[PDB]
This record gives sequence, structure tokens and C-alpha cells, in this order.
Amino acid sequence: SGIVQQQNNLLRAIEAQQHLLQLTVWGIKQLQARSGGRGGWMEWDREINNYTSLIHSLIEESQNQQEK
Amino acid sequence: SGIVQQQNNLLRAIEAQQHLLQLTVWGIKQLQARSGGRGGWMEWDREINNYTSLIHSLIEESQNQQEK
Amino acid sequence: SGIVQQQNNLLRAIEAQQHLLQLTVWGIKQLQARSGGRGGWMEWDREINNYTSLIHSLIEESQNQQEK
Repeated sequence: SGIVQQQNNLLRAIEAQQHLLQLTVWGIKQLQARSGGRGGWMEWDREINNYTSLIHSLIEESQNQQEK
Repeated sequence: SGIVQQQNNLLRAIEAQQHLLQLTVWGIKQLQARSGGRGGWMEWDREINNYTSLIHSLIEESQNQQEK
Repeated sequence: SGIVQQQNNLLRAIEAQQHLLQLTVWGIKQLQARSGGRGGWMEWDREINNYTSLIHSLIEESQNQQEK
């Protein structure tokens, strides 16, 4: 036990930052789509989903797990 | 009270990460501008500003509020 | 001493987020390369390397420095 608001203000930033990134990925994807299909990036897309999924879960296990 | 350097090293990362993102958003924006105007993304731009603004403020309220 | 798992779950997010960003930067770079060379962005590239390098090091000094 020690310092919790600073930990919640930091977590609240990561989350917001997570949203920011998802907007960029979208902006990037759409620009790619401009050429013709984004079939060459499955591994890029899958890589994105992989980490985003790990982060969302990392955030959720951090919010519901700290109440002391 | 407990562990502060690790909290400052993490905050210092979010901040730096904030800068990284703003460079990407710029890189993305300019590439969009290449076609012809970015008038269709106001909501995208506004969404960006919205979170970036929440994060900057979240960071500042975290720096000046922890001195114990 | 106080709260460590929440600090490790947050650090684990920044790291994963670091990877996410590096994928976006790549996606952005390649799209730029499409036109013809990315020689005008050295300062953009150098700016990226600069912060990414500060973040990696900030993360590493945070992992090996907290064992209490």
C-alpha cells in the first residue's frame, strides 16, 4: 500500500493512449486500402490485434485488481 | 508511500510515448493531405485532440501531484 | 514498498504499446517510401529513434531496478 492516485492517473493515460493508437492504425489501414486490398498485411494486422488484445486484458486485470 | 522511481520511470515513458504518437499522427496526416484536403477527418482530428489533451493533463496532474 | 503487480501490469502494457507503435511507424514509413525515397524525413526518423531509444532504456532500468 502506497500511492494509488498516481497509479490510476498513469493507467488512465495508457488507456487513452490505447485509443489514440487504434485511431492511428485505422488511419494507416485506410491509406493502405487506397492502393488495392490489404491482403499482404495479415501478419501486420494479426500482430496489431495480438498486442492490443494483450494490452486491453492487461488494463482490465489492473483495474479490477488493486482494490485494497 | 512506496516505490517512486519506478513510477517516475514509467511516467517518463508515457510522456516520451506521447511524443512518439504525435509524430506518427503528423506522418499520417501529411500522407492524407497528399490526396486533397483532410476535411473528411475532422472527427478523426477532434478525436485525436480529445485524447491527447486528456493525456497531457493526466500527465501534468501526475507530476505536480505526488511530492510527499 | 506497496503495490507491485499493478506496477508490473502497467509496465507490461507500456512495453506492448511500444511494440504496437513500432509497427505503426513501419506501416507509415513504407507508405511514404511508395512515393520515392524517404530522404526528407531524416529528422522525423531521428526523432523516432531518439524517443524509442529513451523508452526502451527507461523500461529496462525499470525492470532490473525494483527487486525489493
